[PDB]
Amino acid sequence: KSHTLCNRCGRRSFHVQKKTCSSCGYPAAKTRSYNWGAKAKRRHTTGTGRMRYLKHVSRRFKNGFQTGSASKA
Amino acid sequence: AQRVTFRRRNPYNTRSNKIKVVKTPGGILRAQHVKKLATRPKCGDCGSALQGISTLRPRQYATVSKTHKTVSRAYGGSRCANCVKERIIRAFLIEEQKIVKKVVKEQTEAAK
Amino acid sequence: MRIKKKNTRGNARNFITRSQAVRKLQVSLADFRRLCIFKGIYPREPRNKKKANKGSTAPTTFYYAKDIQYLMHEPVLAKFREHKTFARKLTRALGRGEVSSAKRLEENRDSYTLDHIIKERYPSFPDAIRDIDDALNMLFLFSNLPSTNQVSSKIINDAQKICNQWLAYVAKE
Amino acid sequence: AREITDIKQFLELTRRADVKTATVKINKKLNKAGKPFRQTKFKVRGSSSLYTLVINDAGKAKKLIQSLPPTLKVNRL
Amino acid sequence: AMKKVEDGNILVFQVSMKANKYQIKKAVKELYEVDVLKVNTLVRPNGTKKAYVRLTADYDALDIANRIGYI
RNA sequence: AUAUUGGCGAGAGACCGAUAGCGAACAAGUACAGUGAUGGAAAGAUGAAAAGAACUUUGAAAAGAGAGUGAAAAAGUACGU
RNA sequence: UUCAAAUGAGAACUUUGAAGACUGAAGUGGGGAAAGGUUCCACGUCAACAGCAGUUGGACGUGGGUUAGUCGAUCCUAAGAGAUGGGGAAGCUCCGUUUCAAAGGCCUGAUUUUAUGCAGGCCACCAUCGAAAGGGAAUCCGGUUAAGAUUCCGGAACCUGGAUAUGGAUUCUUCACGGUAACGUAACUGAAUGUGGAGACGUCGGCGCGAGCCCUGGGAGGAGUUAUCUUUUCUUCUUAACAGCUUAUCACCCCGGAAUUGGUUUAUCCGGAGAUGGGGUCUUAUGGCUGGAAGAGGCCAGCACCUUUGCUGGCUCCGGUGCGCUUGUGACGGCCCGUGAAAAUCCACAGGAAGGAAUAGUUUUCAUGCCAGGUCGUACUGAGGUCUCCAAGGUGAACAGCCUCUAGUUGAUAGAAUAAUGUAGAUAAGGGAAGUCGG
RNA sequence: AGGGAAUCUGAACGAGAUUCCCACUGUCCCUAUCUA
Ligand SMILES: [Zn+2]
Repeated sequence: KSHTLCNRCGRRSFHVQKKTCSSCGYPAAKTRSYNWGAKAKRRHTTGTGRMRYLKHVSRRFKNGFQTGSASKA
Repeated sequence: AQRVTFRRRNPYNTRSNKIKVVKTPGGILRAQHVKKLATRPKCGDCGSALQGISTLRPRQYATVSKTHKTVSRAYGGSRCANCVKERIIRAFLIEEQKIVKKVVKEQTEAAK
Repeated sequence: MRIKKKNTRGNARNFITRSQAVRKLQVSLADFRRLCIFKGIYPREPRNKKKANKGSTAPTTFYYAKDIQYLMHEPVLAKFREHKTFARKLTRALGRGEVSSAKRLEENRDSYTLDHIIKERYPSFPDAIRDIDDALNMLFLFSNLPSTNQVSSKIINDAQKICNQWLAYVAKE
Repeated sequence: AREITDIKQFLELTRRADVKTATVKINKKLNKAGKPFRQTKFKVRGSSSLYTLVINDAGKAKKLIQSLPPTLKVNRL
Repeated sequence: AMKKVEDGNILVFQVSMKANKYQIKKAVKELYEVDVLKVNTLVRPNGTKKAYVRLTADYDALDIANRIGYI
């Protein structure tokens, strides 16, 4: 077994000897993706995960990026 | 005729992993891990086990009194008494060769 | 635990050398001693002098760690820094040849006050009167002094004024 | 564990006030090759290590148990 | 756990993963008004942390178990 | 003005109708395979409503025979035809 | 494999008892590194799997289970890797590891003389990662569970760090003395700076000594066999960490001066650079006695029992031995121009800065006393197919086999027949390669 | 206390090779039986 669990993507592709992930390219800052690997792009794109913050941006924009609080009509 | 296992996690026959088969008060044989043996402190000038100094683990010298780490002479806890003798003789005669060289130097200057 | 280093614990973090106090404050020795005079801070004697050091038998004076560590955040230190800035910015004006801007720098100058420094030193009034023993001895000496290039006349006149106020009250009540 | 072959030393240890209990151990042993006798063993849990007292005599034992502080809990065997 | 309460005078707690032995000794002494002799901890196979809290001889674990609710 | 196979949100079709239409109508980028990069499936429909078979009997039990529910078990989770 | 019994609806296969075998310490035994990840254990269970079966499980469902100041990681460095400074490269990033880097951490002082703005000196290599087999502070015994043990309990310990308290010392007051000497001691200050030791080190050979195993004599108990012979065969008879005294080869010191050459090893090296001899010193290897500790463990025996019901007495001793095996240690001798990892950590010496007295002088490497020690791993398995530790006996000239003790198995579909053929192994009248290309 | 003797090959050789002489055997004449 050459590979161990990654920290960034947790895919078990962190090559022990090279000290780099073959899937996401840890620890180089840019997440590893190629235009020839279109299927591989689909497996790790935005939307596959939680989108904890990025879900609600459209809601906040629709409202007009508004602050304060509602005033009880 | 009891057969005996290692007690610590190392399964290998290293320098640190020596075994003494000791009979316990439970009437059974069991292994005892042998502490790595202490060596004699040695003459820095000679290369010989200097007398009167305790033979302990390096860290174990911190616990014991100064009278177990030093003999009473000058260069006591570091040299031989033979190698101290030899440097008393040497430092004396070198110091006196300096005098004789000053006597010759002062005489030659007066000649010129 | 791992084996702790010997001479870094008990008396080594309880006390600090003068040099270590000066360096920690990043303040001149004079100004360290000026603050030490104002705050009422003095060297203290440990039970072990060499355990208070890092092992060495050496001629050393030990301050209290939490005392210096408490001096670090203080308005008087900040005002000493402000006096240093003022000093160079005045000699900038004087050294160039402009006099009006230098005279203006005097007008736009505030100074350090020793007001809050007494509240933390003598919190009760009866405690301040326990110090006034040594306080009135300096002040009555400095009244009876010819003014030199060391000590200005304004200093002696203000000291004599306080002396006369003290004498007037004690003769009053 | 440490041997004290010293009588009043044991009695100094018993009155330390940091000592809760004591123990008197009785043994059956023989001298040289001839005759059996009775050995006592006065043991106190000291401040750090256990101190012990072999008394081969029976009369000195008889005196010592009597000489102990009465407030101290004494254990036979 | 109920056996270890009675014999060894040991309370067995499920402690959170972030907390160490000082924090367990402090927590029991605060909440339960009872001094602790020693705390031993182990990480459970499921991912949580077990703690063996032994109380000093002046305190009884059977009495305190009946005092909190579980027996 | 222009581009816009991505995102946010709508509206449509002489389009496909579960071997089609996206790989994925469904615990689908899932199960799994690979040291790894990657590769990557199969799998829709009871009935209007669970009313999903109370109870009896045979058997060690799964189940079987009765009985019942339903408009229909020639709809009984192995369920449309 | 078989016989019997129990469990269950059901038994060649589950379990218990009895018989027969097998592994034979180079185990089918007991542990570990790696690896697997709950396989460990219990109860429930047979839907699917364990190529027959199954009431069984390395299966399924539900619960239980891994406890540490001393065991590892953690710390240190190795071979190497790799930031920083710089320099490339359109760039993703590569070169480079001390380089033409301003790389920083300590001391001195009445406060620094045109008045309260900091002066002078000391040192010169380079972050960091990289070992669960290298270096490393310190824990053992007995007990305990369905499953955890150097981790839990009882007992008894030790190490490290830190405050401080008391006794002792530091001598007529200011850093102790004896011994010819090797050196000895309850202590007996020691800064900058300089140095030394341990850490810390190739491999083999014979020889000495110690511990464990093996063999054995006597004795104190139990089990066996016995028509016969046998003071018979088997089994128990134990002593941990740590602590106080004590025990030594080597080596060194004094006396002594040697050929008529002596001493001496298993192995022929040693001596006027001081032999033999006479006398002493040192290290605590490793042993002995003592404590732990007999109070524990073991072997018995007697007396009570629906019963979570154990109690009460003993004995637990005294020896010997080796071309033995295992292991530890000491002094030698070879084998090399092959001269024999590093660092963390600890100690020591030289040095002579500074400090030290009359209602507690200075100094605690002396004695006693106080407190504390975090995180993570810890279950089990580990068997043409990864690594590793422990290793009983007898007969026999023998590492040939054959038989067994300790411990562990009886798992691999079964049953019924038994002709020819096939593979393999035997034996054979008479003749003795006539067979076949070719014993 | 399996042979032996020559020769070809690199005087003994080396499980070198060949030939012959002596011994031996189911290779065969000619198969037969038993066990796994
Ligand atoms: Zn990754």
